[PDB]
Amino acid sequence: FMLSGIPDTVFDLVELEVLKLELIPDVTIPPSIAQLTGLKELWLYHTAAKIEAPALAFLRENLRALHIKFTDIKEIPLWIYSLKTLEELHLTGNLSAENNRYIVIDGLRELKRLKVLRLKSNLSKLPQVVTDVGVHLQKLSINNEGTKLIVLNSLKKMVNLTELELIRCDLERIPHSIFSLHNLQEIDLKDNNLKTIEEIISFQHLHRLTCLKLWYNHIAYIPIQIGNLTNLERLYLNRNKIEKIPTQLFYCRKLRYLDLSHNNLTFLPADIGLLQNLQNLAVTANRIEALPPELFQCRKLRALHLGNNVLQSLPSRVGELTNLTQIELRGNRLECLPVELGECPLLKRSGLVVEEDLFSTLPPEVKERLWRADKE
Amino acid sequence: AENNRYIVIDGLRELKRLKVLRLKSNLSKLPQVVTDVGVHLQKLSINN
Amino acid sequence: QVQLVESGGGLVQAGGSLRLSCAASGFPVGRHFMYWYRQAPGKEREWVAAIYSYGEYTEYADSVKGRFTISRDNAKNTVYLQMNSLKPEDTAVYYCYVYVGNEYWGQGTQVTVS
Repeated sequence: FMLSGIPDTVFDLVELEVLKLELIPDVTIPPSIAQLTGLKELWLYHTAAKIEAPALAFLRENLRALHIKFTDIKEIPLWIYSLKTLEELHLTGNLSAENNRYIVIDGLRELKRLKVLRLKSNLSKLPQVVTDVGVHLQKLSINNEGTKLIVLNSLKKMVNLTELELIRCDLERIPHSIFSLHNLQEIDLKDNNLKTIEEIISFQHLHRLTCLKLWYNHIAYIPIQIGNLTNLERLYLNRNKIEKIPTQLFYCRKLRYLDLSHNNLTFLPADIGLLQNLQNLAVTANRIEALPPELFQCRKLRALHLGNNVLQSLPSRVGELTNLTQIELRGNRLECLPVELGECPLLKRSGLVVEEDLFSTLPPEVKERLWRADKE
Repeated sequence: AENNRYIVIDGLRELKRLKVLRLKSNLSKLPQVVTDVGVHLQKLSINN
Repeated sequence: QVQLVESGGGLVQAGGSLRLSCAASGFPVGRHFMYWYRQAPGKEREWVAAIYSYGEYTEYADSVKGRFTISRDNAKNTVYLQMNSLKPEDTAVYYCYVYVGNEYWGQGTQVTVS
């Protein structure tokens, strides 16, 4: 970070695979970079490096990840377009320009081997070269830093894509083109100001959709139609305006990750225990009063986040869960700790989060056993 | 300010991820920029 | 005041067509997503079709996709569901569903296939 140039001793290793050069002016890529052949990741932050023919030939076959964070258009080296075996790319910097839009990325076409492309470049609209390179992509990440992103039938043409992330694209409403991507398996739309997500009724067109991410939005209510997505295992809808949970949502018995923290929840439906594969529960910062009995049906509940909740008493069924690996209780108005929590074989002191002045309320035998299990 | 009050802070509309806001300026009127940007604010504090 | 009423149910032969009309009063049908579900005896209620609020995008149950047709007329604030190529496997009572602040299930119309 912030050196005069490339030291010549850094070529002393063969165990290197990630190189990160940031704010290091006028670094010329020597042929001596051949001293490390297994290197596959390279970070060039705020530095357009000058390259040599042996170095370019070496990089044309033995590089996989290139990170380009640029304060200027000229800070992007041109020669990076010549590489053929690249598979991970990252372009950070506001390349959006008037009447020369997405022209700095014209050499992206030759990256046939590419599978991963991440974009944090304040792109107001979807670039055409992105559509060109989406014929064979496996992961596309777009981050506009809250800028409104417009597609208008330009994202459905990436049939081979397997992961889609449109973070802070300010869509405010799901575009239909995403439903055309039948190969798409996991979708992330974090912080896009979503208020009505009934478009999930089209999600049945995705037969391998097992994870959905629509968190950090203004979603008021969860449509019951999400019960049609039985495949889902991880569902993320926390940081929203949800006060009630539809019962039909609990038709997806495959659900394993259910995080709904920072919401207006007050009751946990009796159907929450219908999901045997439920492994992670997170309702932190809510108004939950008590744990429903069915919530203990999931014996493999390996995570439990109950913090900042108004629970009055801890149910005694918690000891019936033996796969409990971690649970946080800090921030709750509990009179005393039930001893059943102490009978979990997988539980540890570090796994448990609770106030010491109440943690001492447990009998000394249970506390000593917990400390011993924490030690080794 | 006079005839340009609550105009120098009109850039507050650009901070989309702004949540908290505390103002201690002996004001008499709610800024229009703050009025528009408060749709996503979680806490607004004023100490006139 | 949000009221969903179903009309057009009854008995119909296999391979025929039937019109199910869902009428709404309290809310406009132009800006609201509408849903049609069905329930058969010995089986929990099953979703059939859904219609959007923008773009006239319509989805249907894969078992009956292409067999039924859902449309809406905003002038009468109604949803028309035309069922074609009927078979005994879809003998069920069909309900109109919406969520406007709260859930709203319609009266429903039982269609039997002979």
